[PDB]
Amino acid sequence: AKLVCYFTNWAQYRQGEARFLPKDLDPSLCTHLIYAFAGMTNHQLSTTEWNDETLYQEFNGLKKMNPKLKTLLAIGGWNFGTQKFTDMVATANNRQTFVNSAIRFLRKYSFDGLDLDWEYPGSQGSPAVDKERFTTLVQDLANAFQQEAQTSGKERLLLSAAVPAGQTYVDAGYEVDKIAQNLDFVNLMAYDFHGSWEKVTGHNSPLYKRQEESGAAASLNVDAAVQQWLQKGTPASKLILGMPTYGRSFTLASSSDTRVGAPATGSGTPGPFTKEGGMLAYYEVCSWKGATKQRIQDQKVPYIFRDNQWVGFDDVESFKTKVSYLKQKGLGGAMVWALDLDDFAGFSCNQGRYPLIQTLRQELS
Ligand SMILES: CC(=O)N[C@@H]1[C@@H](O)[C@H](O[C@@H]2O[C@H](CO)[C@@H](O)[C@H](O)[C@H]2NC(C)=O)[C@@H](CO)O[C@H]1O
Repeated sequence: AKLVCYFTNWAQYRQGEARFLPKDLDPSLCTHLIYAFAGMTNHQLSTTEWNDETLYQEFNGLKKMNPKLKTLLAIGGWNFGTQKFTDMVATANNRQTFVNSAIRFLRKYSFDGLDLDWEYPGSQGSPAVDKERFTTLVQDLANAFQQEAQTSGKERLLLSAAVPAGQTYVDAGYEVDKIAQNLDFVNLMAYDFHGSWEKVTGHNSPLYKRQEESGAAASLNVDAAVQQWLQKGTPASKLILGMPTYGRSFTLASSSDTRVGAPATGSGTPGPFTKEGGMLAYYEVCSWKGATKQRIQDQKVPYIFRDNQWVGFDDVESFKTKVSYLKQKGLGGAMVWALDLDDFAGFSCNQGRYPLIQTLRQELS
């Protein structure tokens, strides 16, 4: 099976021990390492950090310690927006500029493939035509990669994309049917289903729906998302179940009511290391003294709370489960976001190195 794990640029800036660099990457923990992120400048693939070139060298260097390992460069993300994307795909001449810069950029730093993270084709201010163009981008990259390998005699570069679990976004700009055939594999980011952007407490990545929960909110869970993509026409072998190594927090209305789906005034206060409201890294979560861990029967997932803070995350057991669901449905493997967010150096969870992801590696084989 495949174990796809994301590495992020900005992790290098975390203070204290939370600092993450390639040096902290275990070359054997995952089957595929993905670098987040790479930008675009003049329809061309280009770095985004002052020391990306040195990092690209380290990241891909791991392959000397494990030749079986595969690395891919990811372009986009949430903050990337859609402007630069929609532009690049509008005209075949700018599109071809990209396809070519891709092939050169990747071959220059030793990347085995490229991960497309357009969020999202035909959404967030993206013409409903981009849905079609995205397919064209996928097909173009696909052909170029197929051609290049034949004339260069090197291992064909890989092409994957990070797709959404959001019913809307899905039907909004993804020709599942078609793209699924030009992508080596599909990373379903089955997380962020619920968040501080809802005035009522919810869980980040829920496996199934709550017994007392329906309507459109019945789609907001892993299973639903997973069954969706499979039906739309994605062979399961090419479907990678993404899993979060972070959780989502809410500042409760009153420490009196902590019912999953309780009134929340807003996002949980920010963590000491990640420093972002409504978001907590696993290693920060398990740092809660006198917390109150709990589980959601319906949707096999925990969540702790202390006073007015309520954070829904995944722990070792919730990962064991999901890996199990994964296998059950016959999926191609698991995908994890993100490396730097697990307790990568066992400095606060008291569970060793990469607690969450190691559980994945174990169960997967
Ligand atoms: C492929 C993927 O997971 N894409 C999304 C991620 O980019 C996103 O991570 C968030 O990225 C922002 C910049 O792109 C960061 O500022 C932000 O801190 C970071 N948040 C987290 C929790 O890593 C994740 C998270 O929601 O969602 C993906 O859809």
